[PDB]
Amino acid sequence: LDDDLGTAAAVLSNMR
Amino acid sequence: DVEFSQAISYVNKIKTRFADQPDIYKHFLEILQTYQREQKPINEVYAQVTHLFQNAPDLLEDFKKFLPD
Ligand SMILES: [Br-]
Ligand SMILES: [Br-]
Ligand SMILES: [Br-]
Ligand SMILES: [Br-]
Repeated sequence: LDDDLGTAAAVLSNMR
Repeated sequence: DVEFSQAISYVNKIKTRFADQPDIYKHFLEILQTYQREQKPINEVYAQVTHLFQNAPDLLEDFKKFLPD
């Protein structure tokens, strides 16, 4: 839910 | 922190843009999960997201702000 959303955000925000 | 919040806002934008196509949102989520779990390189994720958002050029440009440099 907001879990899947926050999980994706954490991965996205650590690519740079 | 700010970057995390920007990522949360971006992923929410994807979720709502594809509110009637949840499979596309789900595919975006799995691209990121596969990237992490299989240690895929940035350029492969770039390729996958470019294809997924071919008809959403604004979402594609937003994605690129999270890439190195
Ligand atoms: Br979600
Ligand atoms: Br769908
Ligand atoms: Br993939
Ligand atoms: Br579409």
